[PDB]
Amino acid sequence: SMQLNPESADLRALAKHLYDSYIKSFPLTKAKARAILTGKTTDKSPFVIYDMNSLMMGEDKIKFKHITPLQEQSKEVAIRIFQGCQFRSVEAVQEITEYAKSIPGFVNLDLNDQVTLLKYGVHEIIYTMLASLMNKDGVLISEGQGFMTREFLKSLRKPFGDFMEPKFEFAVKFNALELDDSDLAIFIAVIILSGDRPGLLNVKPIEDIQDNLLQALELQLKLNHPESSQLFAKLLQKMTDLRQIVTEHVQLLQVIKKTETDMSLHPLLQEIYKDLY
Ligand SMILES: Cc1cccc(Nc2cc(Cl)nc(SCC(=O)O)n2)c1C
Ligand SMILES: Cc1cccc(Nc2cc(Cl)nc(SCC(=O)O)n2)c1C
Repeated sequence: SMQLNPESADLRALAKHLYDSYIKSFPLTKAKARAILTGKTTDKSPFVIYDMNSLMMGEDKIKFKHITPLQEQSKEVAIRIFQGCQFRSVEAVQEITEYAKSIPGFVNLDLNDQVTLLKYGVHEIIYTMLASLMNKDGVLISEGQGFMTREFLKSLRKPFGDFMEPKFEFAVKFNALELDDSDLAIFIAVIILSGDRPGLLNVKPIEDIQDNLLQALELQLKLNHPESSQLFAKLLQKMTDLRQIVTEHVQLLQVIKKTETDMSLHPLLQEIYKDLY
């Protein structure tokens, strides 16, 4: 029963606002990532980390632009990589917080509700957007300057061997839906504005902003994806798949925390993981 009415013109306005915010908040878009991954970019090729030699040439070659002290550099490779991944996760939180602030209504929520949403949301968003940086062979790192191979990550000693494999498995299947940035901007807004995160004070306001975002998503997918009538339903099942991947990630992080008692976990990520339980 799709129609051009004042309601649909607004859902199109909401969609455009989210996209523009998204472009402002995330320097590496899916559009840019795909261009690099396929070679079609006019940018210089990323440096490829496929083994321990290229890892060390790459750590010399790639502009990571956040000093590792002479304490972490002393660390073995698997922990060095994990700590890099940790630093990038914290950045992604920063980027995602900025984006969620652009979501109409978000800032007018109670500041503690704004904090809860992000704390239980960010990791679902990180795995969503991580898929944009992944193909079957590997993942773009350091903002598209680098490419680390799936098999090189699998070669790391236990339990560092497994931490990315599930996100690759989620990505290959998510990426087959062929979402673009304009789709992802609404999909991400929907996730962040989840009413059923524990310890929110004001639930109905968040649900009201969401059901709106969801209508905008459904209209967007119908306009943007004539090839599927199933795509909205499939994306709702992805939202459920993502909570599981986050559950299984925490399991892994405990096995790390309680057998690698040496190594540092970023206190902000410790803050987030506290109550995923
Ligand atoms: C702070 C710093 C500087 C230079 C190299 C590294 N180690 C690495 C190595 C690799 Cl292959 N990947 C990373 S983080 C990857 C990412 O940016 O997603 N970090 C680190 C942890
Ligand atoms: C965008 C990007 C690229 C490469 C790595 C990461 N961070 C990840 C990805 C995965 Cl599969 N696992 C981790 S372990 C660190 C953590 O979130 O505790 N951190 C991120 C967020």
